[PDB]
Amino acid sequence: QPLLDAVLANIRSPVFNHSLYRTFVPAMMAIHGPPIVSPVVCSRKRRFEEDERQSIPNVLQGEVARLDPKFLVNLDPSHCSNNGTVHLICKLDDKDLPSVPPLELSVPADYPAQSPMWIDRQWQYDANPFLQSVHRCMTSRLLQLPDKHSVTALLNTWAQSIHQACL
Amino acid sequence: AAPGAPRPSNSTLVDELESSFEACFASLVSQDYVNGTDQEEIRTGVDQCIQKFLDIARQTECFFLQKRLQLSVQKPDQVIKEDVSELRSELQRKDALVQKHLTKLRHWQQVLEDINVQH
Amino acid sequence: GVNLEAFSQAISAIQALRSSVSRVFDCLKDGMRNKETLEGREKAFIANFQDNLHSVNRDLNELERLSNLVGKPSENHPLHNSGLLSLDPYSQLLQAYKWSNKLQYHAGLASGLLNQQSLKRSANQMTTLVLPPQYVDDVISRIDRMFPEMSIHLSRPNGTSAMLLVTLGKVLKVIVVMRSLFIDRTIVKGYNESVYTEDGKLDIWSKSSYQVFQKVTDHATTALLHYQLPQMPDVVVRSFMTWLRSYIKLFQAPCQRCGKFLQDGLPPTWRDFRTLEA
Amino acid sequence: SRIEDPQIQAHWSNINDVYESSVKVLITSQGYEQICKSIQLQLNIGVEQVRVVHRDGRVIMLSHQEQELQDFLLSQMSQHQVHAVQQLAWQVLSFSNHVGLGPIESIGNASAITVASPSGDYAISVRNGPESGSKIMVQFPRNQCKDLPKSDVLQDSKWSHLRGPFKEVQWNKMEGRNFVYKMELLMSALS
Amino acid sequence: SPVMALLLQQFKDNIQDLMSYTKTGCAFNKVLAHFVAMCDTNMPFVGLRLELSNLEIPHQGVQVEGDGFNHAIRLLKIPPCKGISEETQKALDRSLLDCTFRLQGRNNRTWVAELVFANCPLNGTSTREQGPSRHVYLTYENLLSKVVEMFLNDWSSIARLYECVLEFARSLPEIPAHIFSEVRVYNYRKLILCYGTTKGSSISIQWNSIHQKFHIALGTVGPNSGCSNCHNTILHQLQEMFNKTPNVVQLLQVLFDTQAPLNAINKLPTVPMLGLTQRTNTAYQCFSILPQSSTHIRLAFRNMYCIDIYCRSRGVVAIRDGAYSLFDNSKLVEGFYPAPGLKTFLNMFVDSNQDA
Amino acid sequence: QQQQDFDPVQRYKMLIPQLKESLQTLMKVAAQNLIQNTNIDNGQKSSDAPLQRFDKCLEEFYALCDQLELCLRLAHECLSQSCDSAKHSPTLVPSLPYPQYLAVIKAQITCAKDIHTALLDCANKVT
Amino acid sequence: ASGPFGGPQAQQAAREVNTATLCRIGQETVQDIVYRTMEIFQLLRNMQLPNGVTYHTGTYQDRLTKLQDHLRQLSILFRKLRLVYDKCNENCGGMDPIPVEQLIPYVDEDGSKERREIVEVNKKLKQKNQQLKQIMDQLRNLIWDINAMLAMRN
Repeated sequence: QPLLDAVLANIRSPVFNHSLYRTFVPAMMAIHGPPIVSPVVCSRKRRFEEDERQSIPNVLQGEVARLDPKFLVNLDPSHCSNNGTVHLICKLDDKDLPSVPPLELSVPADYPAQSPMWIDRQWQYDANPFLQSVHRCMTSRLLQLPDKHSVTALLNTWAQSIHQACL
Repeated sequence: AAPGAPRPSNSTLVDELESSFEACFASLVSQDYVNGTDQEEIRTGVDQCIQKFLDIARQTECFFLQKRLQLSVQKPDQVIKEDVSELRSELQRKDALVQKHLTKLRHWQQVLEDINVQH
Repeated sequence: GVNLEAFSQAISAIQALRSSVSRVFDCLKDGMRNKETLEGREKAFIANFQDNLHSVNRDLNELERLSNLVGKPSENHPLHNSGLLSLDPYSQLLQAYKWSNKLQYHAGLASGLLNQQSLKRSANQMTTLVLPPQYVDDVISRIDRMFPEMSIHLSRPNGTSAMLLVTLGKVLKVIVVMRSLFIDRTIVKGYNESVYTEDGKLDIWSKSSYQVFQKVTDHATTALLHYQLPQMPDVVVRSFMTWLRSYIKLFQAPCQRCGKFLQDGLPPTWRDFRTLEA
Repeated sequence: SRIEDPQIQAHWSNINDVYESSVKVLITSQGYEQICKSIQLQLNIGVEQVRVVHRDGRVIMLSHQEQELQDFLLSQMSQHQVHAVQQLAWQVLSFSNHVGLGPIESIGNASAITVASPSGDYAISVRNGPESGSKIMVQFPRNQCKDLPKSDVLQDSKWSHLRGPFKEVQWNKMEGRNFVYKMELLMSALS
Repeated sequence: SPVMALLLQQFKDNIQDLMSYTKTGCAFNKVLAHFVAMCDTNMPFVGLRLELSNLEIPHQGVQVEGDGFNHAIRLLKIPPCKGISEETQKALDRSLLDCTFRLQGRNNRTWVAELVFANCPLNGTSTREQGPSRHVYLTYENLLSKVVEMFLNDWSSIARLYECVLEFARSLPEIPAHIFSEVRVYNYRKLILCYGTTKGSSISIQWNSIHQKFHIALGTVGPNSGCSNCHNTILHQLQEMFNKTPNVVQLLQVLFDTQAPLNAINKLPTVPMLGLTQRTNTAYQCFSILPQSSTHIRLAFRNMYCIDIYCRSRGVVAIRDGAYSLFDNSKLVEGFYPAPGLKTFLNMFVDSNQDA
Repeated sequence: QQQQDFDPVQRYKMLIPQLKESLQTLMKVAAQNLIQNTNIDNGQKSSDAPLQRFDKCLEEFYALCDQLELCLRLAHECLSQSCDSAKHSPTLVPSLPYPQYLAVIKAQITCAKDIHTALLDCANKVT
Repeated sequence: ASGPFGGPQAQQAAREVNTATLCRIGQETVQDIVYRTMEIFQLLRNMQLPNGVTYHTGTYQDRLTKLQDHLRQLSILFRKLRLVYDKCNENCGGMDPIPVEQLIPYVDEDGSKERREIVEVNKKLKQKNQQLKQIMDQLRNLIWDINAMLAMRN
């Protein structure tokens, strides 16, 4: 309701905003006269050092390192060493038959990435009928994945398909 | 200090219990005037002191259990003798309870042996 | 009444009434450091101004206040002052008056935090948990009857064990036949279906109802088997009575509609709601 | 049914009617009293079978010599005791579900119970059931002997925080007098 | 609303029989329960996905190590907070460590979240000192399975507290002398008490989503402290002071400065009325402590002649009349009678003898 | 000496409009001084109106706020004292004689002192 | 040395042997100390006003005195807390480090790589339980004794 002060106070929009001092700080100094507002040691230091220098944003490695020991992740020759830094080679070690590792090449951390591309698809998959059926179930389940997430969904679905291979 | 890695402290796990127990009664035990106005303020302190008290209590518990485990895996004969004595005491207590129940039943039958008045 | 404590909050209210205006002028103590995004900073000023409306709310706070005044002004407190100079060296007592309160208040927290117990063991450290005297039963009965509008009766025609019946606003009386100290093996019925005053010839059992209170009876049995604290049987029976009191209405029906089943009740969490869901 | 396994206490009524009566029976885990989380009450029936209520009015009907639900109650009581001792000494959450994941196909008349408790920088897990792996226990630290450092040695600031390897505990030949001594292995956190 | 979407018997129907033969070892009932069991723990989690399908990273269906026997739902790249994020976000990400969700309660309706962080600067001792952040627990229990709101609220809270902690990194000249005392280790709320030759003046710091401001509560820990020894009488006001700036060092300094004066002023009885009124049948107290500012207090006596003594210096204080108001003899304050006798000489008699 | 019937309720109620109008006046004079200085720095000889120096008005606003605050604190002290006296003291205000009341008060004070001494001895034995 | 300095023990002797009994007694002592803390808090909780309506100075005057005893009790417990604490650190005989970290593999099943008195006591206890259950059975069956006969019982 008492808005008469509002617009007249808002009048002082332009650059020459210094007179406010002479309007308030004396009266303020009457009631509030504190010399001790921030007497403790204080200094501004913007930055010291900032860079990953080892990989993509930490979140991906930090999450994948939390996976089971059943998976064994490593890196191929570094063709995307700095920016991409994602082409994973995994070895399923469990109570199941082993197989060929996948590709798993991802995109920036937004993760619209169906990472595996099966560089060794044709000849490694034409070997035996069993592993061919494994690949068929793999791609069939991958198609079912709505907005798959390379971080966990890929390896989990691959393990599930490998465990489905026993019919 | 907080950010420092080294922990410069010692002499705990014994005096710590008495210290914690005595200290957080300060709200009560104090030779000082008590301002007759306070509410929802003394709570957080006693919550904290029960917290730390149960914490150091759990610490002592774990220490005692670890010592017991070490001595057991070191000197199993002691634990064997302890279990033997415990079983002996349990058997003695069972026999005592049995004798008490027997005496009770004996008394009960003896008092009403002639419950019937006459014929 | 106890509405005086509300004034305490009002205290804090007027405290803001000061701070607010300070927060105003402090906001006017300096201008735009570097907006670089928008001019809402000035609006920020008005934002603080908005909090001044709170002050008006304080005036509104008095509408709910001022319920009624109590007779005998000064509440017998300064009667000691009416004494001669001999009585004035006595304020100490008044201090203790608060102190004792703090004591209770302290326990009010302490006992509360005592809820998280640490008794790793409760035996092999000693007895006769069953109450010997056949007088503590009458004590518990009187303690329960001290509660208002809830009548309790007992006859115990079976023997040493305890037998009692309780009635409420409805005819949903509850018959509890338990041991010397703690409540167990009870049953409930409704509308003279038990009639445990002179049922047939005496306070009969009859183990029956028309498939409505059976669930309530089972839940009460569960509550009895669950609230069996190791000690303090009076606390146990008081908790049981408080639990029983929660059915005096049977009106509300949250987290569902009033059509799920015959009825709805399972309040071990001090609040009843739709049954068959927990 | 249980010798080294959790025993069972018996307490019958002191006043029994003409036909009906009831019996109070609690688990009563050995050497402890703060584990009273399963005290089931049943009432006998003449023509029909006994009705029973553990905690939530779970009445079921049955026959003369078919009461194997008792074993399920024992498994649930074991889980609840793990929960209680975790509350004693670092108290993990209440994710002790009565089912989950179908570990070993859970044979034994619907027997299913599994809980877990990470105290400090460790992680414990337990599972029980009717002879379907009754004694199931797993415990594993963070900094282990064998692992996959290949993809992780590249990242600096070695992370002794996460917990990757299962490393089952094999709760056999351990000094457990009544299986309620898991607190001893729990005690192996920091001293 | 009965949907008409596909059902397909998405589970092992009907090869589930062969799942029974997949075991290592009188009734086959063992299978049936499984179904009515698995739903009881499966269907909730996917629902949570639909709620987490709106913020970021709905990575659902993960299973922690298998032997854990619990459907795992981790979090990945927690979204930024609407608060100070310009530079604090980098610290938050550099500190973001493993984190996940698990069911809780009676497994029906309760959620629990577990978090850890990187090296915590505020991490002192007496809390099982460990390099990495030990544990951060969050519990929630809704009614119609909206937990994401309270989750993000707590996240913003701990974020602001972490910003405060990171700003705390410095070296004060003489205050840290009063061994170190920061044993109230940050779990998700930072407390401090390092006064009175020991632990004392326990402060409180947290964010309640009820409003934007913080919470501050004086403590009463310390054996050699007073009956209350707290700072409640001014605490409220002091709280808005910290609302001015998150510089905890300012709170520390101002508290260390005002401790002794308010400790002295609280010694006198204020609450009791000291018997009947000195003049008539009316009601009057004997002293009225007044928190009208951050450090200036004007104690009253019999609702009149209220001198104004306060502290602003490093080791000294100042007293002045409370009826002049920057006005020698122009007007009054429309209240208590002014200038009782002579207070200036009474003060200077025992104010400073050695000072010259 | 005030003689305000010692009743704080109607006093605070009748004093609220004073706070309201004083806030109104201070905002008004602040806006006046603002338009004055904003015509001073860049305008011309236009602001010729001697208003209040804004010091006395604001300070007396603080002072009336102070008086109402102390009155409310006195009211709270009075009600709290009435409450605890009712809660832990019987009603005998001329059915017990005043000497009996004084003796009861002294006995309770002695019991509280005994409790305090017991707790102090406990704390001592602990340390 | 560590001996019976007023500890509420059942049968323990507290001698140079049986350090297991010492550790268990210390654990029981600290547990009972926490329990006594909770108990005395519960007692001081309902510290009603001394100036009772009916009772002038009769009831509470006794109760508080009793509380003092309780205090004394916990007092001596603290003393006991020291007596055991030395003994725990005194019997440092055999494998002082004793790494529990290494012990955890030892309590595992595998890694893919004297008891005469005990058995005697076990057999004795088993026979005792057998005769105990035999004595039970009779009164166990005859326990009801009125259940079938409630038709005319009172």
